[PDB]
Amino acid sequence: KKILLPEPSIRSVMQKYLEDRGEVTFEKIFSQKLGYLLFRDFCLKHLEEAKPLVEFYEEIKKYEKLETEEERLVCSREIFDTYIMKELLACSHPFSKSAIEHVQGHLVKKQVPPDLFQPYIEEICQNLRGDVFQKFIESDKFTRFCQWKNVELNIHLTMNDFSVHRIIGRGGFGEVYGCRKADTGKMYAMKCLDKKRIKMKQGETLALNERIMLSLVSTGDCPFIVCMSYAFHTPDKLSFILDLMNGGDLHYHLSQHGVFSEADMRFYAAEIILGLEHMHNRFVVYRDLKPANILLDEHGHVRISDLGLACDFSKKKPHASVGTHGYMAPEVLQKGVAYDSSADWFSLGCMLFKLLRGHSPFRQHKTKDKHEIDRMTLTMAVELPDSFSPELRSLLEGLLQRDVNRRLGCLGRGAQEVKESPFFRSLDWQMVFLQKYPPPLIPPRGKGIKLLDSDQELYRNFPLTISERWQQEVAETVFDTINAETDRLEARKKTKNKQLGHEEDYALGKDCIMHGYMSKMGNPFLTQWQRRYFYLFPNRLEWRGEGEAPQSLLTMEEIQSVEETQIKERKCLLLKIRGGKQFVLQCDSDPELVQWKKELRDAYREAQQLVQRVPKMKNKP
Amino acid sequence: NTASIAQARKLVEQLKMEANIDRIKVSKAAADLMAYCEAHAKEDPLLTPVPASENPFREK
Amino acid sequence: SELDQLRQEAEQLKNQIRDARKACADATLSQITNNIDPVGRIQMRTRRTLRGHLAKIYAMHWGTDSRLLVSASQDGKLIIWDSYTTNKVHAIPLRSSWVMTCAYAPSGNYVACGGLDNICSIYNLKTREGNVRVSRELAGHTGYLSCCRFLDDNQIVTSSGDTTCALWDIETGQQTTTFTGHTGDVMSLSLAPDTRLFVSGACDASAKLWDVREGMCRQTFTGHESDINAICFFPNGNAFATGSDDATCRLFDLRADQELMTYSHDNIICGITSVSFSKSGRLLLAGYDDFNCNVWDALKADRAGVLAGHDNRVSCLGVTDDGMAVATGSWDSFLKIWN
Ligand SMILES: CC1=C(C(=O)Nc2ccc3[nH]ncc3c2)[C@H](c2ccc(F)c(C(=O)NCc3ccccn3)c2)NC(=O)N1
Repeated sequence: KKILLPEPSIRSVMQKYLEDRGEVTFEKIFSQKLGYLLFRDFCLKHLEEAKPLVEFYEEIKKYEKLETEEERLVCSREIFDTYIMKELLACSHPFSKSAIEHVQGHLVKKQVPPDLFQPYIEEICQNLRGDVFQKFIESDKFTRFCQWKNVELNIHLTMNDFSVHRIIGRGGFGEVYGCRKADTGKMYAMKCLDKKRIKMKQGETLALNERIMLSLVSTGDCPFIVCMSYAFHTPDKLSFILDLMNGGDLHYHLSQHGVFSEADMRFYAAEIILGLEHMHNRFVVYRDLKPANILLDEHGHVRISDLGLACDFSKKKPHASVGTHGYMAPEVLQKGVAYDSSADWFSLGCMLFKLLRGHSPFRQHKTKDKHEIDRMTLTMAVELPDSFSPELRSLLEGLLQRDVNRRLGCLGRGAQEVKESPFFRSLDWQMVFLQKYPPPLIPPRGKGIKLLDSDQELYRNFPLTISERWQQEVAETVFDTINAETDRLEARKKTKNKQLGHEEDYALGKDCIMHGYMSKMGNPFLTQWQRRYFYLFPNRLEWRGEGEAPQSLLTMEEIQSVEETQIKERKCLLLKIRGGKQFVLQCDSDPELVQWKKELRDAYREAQQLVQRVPKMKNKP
Repeated sequence: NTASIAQARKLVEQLKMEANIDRIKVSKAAADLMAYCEAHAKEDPLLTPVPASENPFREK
Repeated sequence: SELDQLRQEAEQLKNQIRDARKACADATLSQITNNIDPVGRIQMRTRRTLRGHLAKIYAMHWGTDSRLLVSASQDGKLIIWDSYTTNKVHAIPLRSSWVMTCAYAPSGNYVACGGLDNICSIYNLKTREGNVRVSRELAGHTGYLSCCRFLDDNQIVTSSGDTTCALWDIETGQQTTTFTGHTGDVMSLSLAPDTRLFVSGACDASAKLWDVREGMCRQTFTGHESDINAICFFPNGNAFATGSDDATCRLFDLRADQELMTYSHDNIICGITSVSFSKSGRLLLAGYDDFNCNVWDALKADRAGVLAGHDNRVSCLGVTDDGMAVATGSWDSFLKIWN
């Protein structure tokens, strides 16, 4: 009912699984939250040669985050005096002249921007990259990494892994519920779409799309988009695990509050712009921007949600009329006519107008006719109420330009154009990013269709986990405690072994290729599963129970093939043998499955190759 | 290798060594083998089964 | 052409050799032994089964005490056994899983083994600290070690799939002498009792007699139609036998320089993996890929016995220096002791 790390033996397999994938590089490990965590714990405490580096890395990373110039003056002094000056005074400062001079010069012009020490960062990485990384790998902190990756790479989520709570949104294909992921305790939304409801309304592409789109925007922890951490499914349902937003959406609040003053609108627009920015930097157009796709959190800060109708424009620019009538640009509404980013900037205007006035600019006199709103979006320019301040007035006419070349944001520098509108003169965008502005509104406490294999083939690749989201979830919840517990559990197994005499490690001082737990059938007539510790050598696969040494084996010669097979609806390895015999293996996790398949195959091929060149060893007719 | 002049000389010198040995008659060699066998047939436990008493692998 | 001349000259010499041998073939061993008595039922039985190897056994050797033996296996261990008790005196996990030969040093202090690692590894049995360590890794072969026999505790001879054999000085690890001449993987060797000569049998279907101290081949015996997998000196150092994939053993005499006898039968169709003589030379013992060890009458050429208690190939055998016993080792993981 909570995460359990595999034993340290898991290293034999994971290190090889990772190596085959090229993942064992400082680059690929350092840039993972758990990897960084582990590498630093190693440097600081288990290697007094790299402590100063990482300590120096961390002081700079803290510096980057300092909000004010007053503060960056003070911290740069310290960092310079402690990790540069002193290190120079002891001829022990492995960095460029360029690095030192870049910082030095800047300090005396008291010139302290947030990127001040970036030059060192790249070089601190240079110095950790080599022998330090290499030792880290040899250490038990990298073993710990392997333990944590194996869990990562073996995530298979089911509804059962969440504690589902109350419904918080609904539309065409399903519902959103708030939930707790049992594992870690972390609160999320779960969006469940019904595959039946889907098939009916022929929006299989649209649910697929929302996943692919989420997968594009969910990295980098954007506090203005409702991002994804996982997706899985059941035979009935698509499930996205998303950021939980308890505050409901703007459209509801619009109608509760009445219209919003410009200043209130400004808060919303800012945060939204940042989210648009994030998506646009990832070549995604949201397309459906409007109050109801902006959710609020418990405090009033907002985020863009539901990327169903969003679209990649990394390669093919879209052309189709997709959005909500009232908010769609001309290039949108015009078919065959293509469009990128632009349409969101226009919807932004439309939506912004709508928060000021209660209706889309292009919805006149309570009109409920779509072809009318199409018409006067394409046809008529924007009559803007006497009351609109000139700056607002500038912004809205800037955003709602019909010509894309004349529209604010679309003129080459993206969101920055919009951030620079005089309507936002008063904002420090770092403070917006930091969510430091006080929100305007604080949410007050609240048929017989069939499913063929050809349906469920379309969802074959819906499941994923966003690695970074999972590591962060883990990082901030159970990582420390679990490392302590697991450290502690390891120290006891090593206590039992100096006393009960299981000291020598069978797998060393020989040519063992790999070892680890698998389970076989040991009862031929009964077919239950026995967990044993296996050791693969180039000419044989040995295993042992606990306590005693290995007393059975297969030879790479005996093995004719290794293939996947389904047993108790679990993917297992099937080994065909010499006699027309058979041997079945279950591995404890996907990566172990993958690696035992590869290595067994590799080892039996090579061994047969080799034995055949050897007259004493081979078969004679 | 078979096209090597040094290897071919080495082969010839070797066959010269092998050709120029003193050989005895097969009758003589064979008699000497026969005599050996008869001279040590006594010392050979696999030749007459021998009593459990003297043999470490029976009854012990 | 110099090369063509040397080639014909080699032929002439092969012919000169053939004729010198035929001038010696005045009678046969079989004629000469024609009136000695047969040997009767050689009725041998398993006294011990040595159970412990977890996979095929490839080779074994008796210590000179006629008591301990070493065995080498597909499981990547040497087991040193006390055949009197079946107690494993030592079980030695090897560094390479691909072992295929092994040898007990006369002194009893050392064993050796090796295989597809191309190395002859010398383990020391009696360390002063009471532990079994590799004392030497004799490296230099460019092919698998197929056989190895110590001369004493500081010199050892090896044969290889690199087609050579070699003599080593243990203390230094040097390959002091190289025995070249074979053109196929060398599979087996056998020291003479005096240890001043040894013979080797190879995949070239030929056996060669070598002088240890001078590093040359003295004689080359042919006549097998296929690989020689095994070879053994007759106990007086003047003949040896071979066992081949052609399904025959053969006795060759040094001083007559030629084959004296074939040991075969229309029924026995499988290759021989191993040969040994009884103490008196009277009996030739041969392991066969049909799971048996035939006992032959060396002087008469008659099948005299059979050892039949292995479920796979008999891959190695050996007789004790005291002559009390025969060990067979098999692809079925067991050694058996017989008499
Ligand atoms: C944002 C939004 C809805 C919603 O509540 N989504 C949502 C997403 C993540 C969340 N975290 N916390 C609340 C929360 C809420 C809500 C909604 C909720 C669940 C749904 F299944 C649907 C829905 O089915 N929309 C049709 C659709 C879906 C996917 C692709 C294309 N078309 C809509 N309706 C809506 O117009 N917009």
